[PDB]
Amino acid sequence: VFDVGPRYTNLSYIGEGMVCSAYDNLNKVRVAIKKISPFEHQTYCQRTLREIKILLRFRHENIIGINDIIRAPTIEQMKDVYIVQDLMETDLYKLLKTQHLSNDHICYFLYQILRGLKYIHSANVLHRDLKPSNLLLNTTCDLKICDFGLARVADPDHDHTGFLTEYVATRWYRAPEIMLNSKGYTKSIDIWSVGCILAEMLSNRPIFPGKHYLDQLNHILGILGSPSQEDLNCIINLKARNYLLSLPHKNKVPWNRLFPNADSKALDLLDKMLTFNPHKRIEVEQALAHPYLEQYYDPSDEPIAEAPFLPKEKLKELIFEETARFQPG
Ligand SMILES: Cc1cccc(Nc2nc(Nc3ccc(CC(=O)O)cc3)ncc2C(N)=O)c1
Repeated sequence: VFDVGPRYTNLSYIGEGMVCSAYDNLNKVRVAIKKISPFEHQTYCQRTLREIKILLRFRHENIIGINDIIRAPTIEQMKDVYIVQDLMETDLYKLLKTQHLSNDHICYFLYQILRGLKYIHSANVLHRDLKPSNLLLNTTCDLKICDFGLARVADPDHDHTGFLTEYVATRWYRAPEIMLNSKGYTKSIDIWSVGCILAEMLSNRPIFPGKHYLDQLNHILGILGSPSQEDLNCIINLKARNYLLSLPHKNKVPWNRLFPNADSKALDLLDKMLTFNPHKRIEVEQALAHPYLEQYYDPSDEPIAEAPFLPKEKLKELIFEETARFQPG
């Protein structure tokens, strides 16, 4: 049951709440709708409150926006919530598992990813779950970052934690520091993902397909090779450092080897993005200004945010209030 009033008609399943494609009789165009009703499960409401707030605040060409939201007129009657967004032709995930991207395509995709990330980060926000399935693409290959479900506000000061700390974000694109002593409250956590995403656009397959928590880590050290003495020193947590030391030595696999068909500049940037020590990992602005993206880099055309961005009763009430602007009057 997809009850989205009269304005939106001609429904049809799209993916998995439930996402469908409807025609906007008011905009003479088609759009996508996402049905959400996790209210029962508190462990699924704050994620809806976060994204809505972050997505309405954000305004960027490379970031998906909310064109409209649907819900009951009263908090009592409000059950399901319908978020409406622009309908894209596909995503990086489906494209990677069927198409071969040319160097020019990779360059453009990388640029659009970083351009929007720059805005996200400029608003002191971390995406934390960037990956192909979260990058929508239209027929002309324009890219848009989506799903700020796990996004948070940067909090570098309180990013340290013990060894083997549970993490939600997709395993394959998790930064090595996450399985060691990082809680994921630093902007470098997003650059690492963009990194993994680059490698994937090069060989059409995830770079570090870990099978489990540690498998992700041992899969990373496989290419980068054992972390240097300096990088380890940075790590203070005894449990974490001793694990890296217990591990056998691993040589570094040369990028020009994993992707001999890649572009040297791109590989040079891939190197900066996939750095074991987060503190030395390149920044988004430094990535946009990298020689690889030289034909696109334009700081004046790369907007930044204008300013830095619960019981089972408040979340519903809060979400209800955050969705009022889309109600008549
Ligand atoms: C499958 C799925 C899962 C989660 C969200 C969407 N939603 C969206 N889907 C599209 N087009 C879209 C339609 C189909 C696919 C996969 C395929 O090739 O069949 C990928 C993207 N465009 C925008 C959104 C959006 N704004 O949410 C689609």
